[PDB]
Amino acid sequence: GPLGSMEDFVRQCFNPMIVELAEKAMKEYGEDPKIETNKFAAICTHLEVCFMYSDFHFIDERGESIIVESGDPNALLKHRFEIIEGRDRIMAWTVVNSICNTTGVEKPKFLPDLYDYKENRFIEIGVTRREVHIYYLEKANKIKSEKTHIHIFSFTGEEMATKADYTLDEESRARIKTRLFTIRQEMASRSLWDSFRQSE
Ligand SMILES: N#Cc1cccc(-c2c[nH]c(=O)c(O)c2)c1
Ligand SMILES: [Mn+2]
Ligand SMILES: [Mn+2]
Ligand SMILES: [Mn+2]
Repeated sequence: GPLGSMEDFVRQCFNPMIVELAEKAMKEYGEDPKIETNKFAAICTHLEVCFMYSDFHFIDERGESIIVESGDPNALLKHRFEIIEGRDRIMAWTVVNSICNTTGVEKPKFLPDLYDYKENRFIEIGVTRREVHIYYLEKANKIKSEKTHIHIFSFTGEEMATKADYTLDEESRARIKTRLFTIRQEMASRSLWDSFRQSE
């Protein structure tokens, strides 16, 4: 088949808000989306996974964790997750320090991706084109002292999470895996996958 551009794929297959946040992140990282295009797609994918991980999850009027897949959650419901990824540096740390000084949860040394108000911990989300256990170790070694819970997804459906604690129900994680499969399949149809996979 014809070779598409990764740029075209990103703009056509991710929500514009995700794309914009990804562009802003790369600018902050000092990287040009039009040159580091595999990176651009990876950043969009990881941001989307962070959003999907948080989607629909609330803590109810009684303080238990519930899933509300409707458009209207009751106004007394609080979001279960704080989302850290996607914020600029200053705002991301502002949100972290707030959570920390508020919950007593110690300050992480690197920005994590989410905070889970049910499990009372930060989460680092990983998305990898390689085997989950290798990527897991890489994340953990960067994290060192671990308060922060790690959850890794691969494009082929494997997962690895700290202490075999996967946080979410199967259906939620299935949504994420289905989305990753869709991304891979679409990339493949445009002949972008092999390089995207190899570039990690
Ligand atoms: N530059 C760059 C780049 C490329 C691919 C992925 C990421 C990334 C960002 N945040 C994360 O939390 C993460 O787990 C990965 C960053
Ligand atoms: Mn980031
Ligand atoms: Mn992050
Ligand atoms: Mn992450």
